[PDB]
Amino acid sequence: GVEIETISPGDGRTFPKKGQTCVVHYTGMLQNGKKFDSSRDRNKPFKFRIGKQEVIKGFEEGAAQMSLGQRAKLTCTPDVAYGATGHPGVIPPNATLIFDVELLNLE
Repeated sequence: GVEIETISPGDGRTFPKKGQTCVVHYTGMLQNGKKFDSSRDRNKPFKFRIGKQEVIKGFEEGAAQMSLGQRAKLTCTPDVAYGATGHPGVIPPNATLIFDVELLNLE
């Protein structure tokens, strides 16, 4: 369950493939909650690769459904990242996560 709301500018064709180290300007948000993690804060925009399950499933599936320049908006379901477990101190159990995802990638 990945719902994509793309802010219009981009190219619409440069999709992430397998093993491509790609760069995302993410900005996390909790439903009826504040921020918890942001690549804008560290200004190190999280050079991660596709296909190793490094990122969560709500963020991995939102990456391949975007293209270069595009600015989508994730609505991550709880049961893909932390719905039953929950992270201690950051993400509670059964949380619907929100991400300001822009795909300005490499490779």
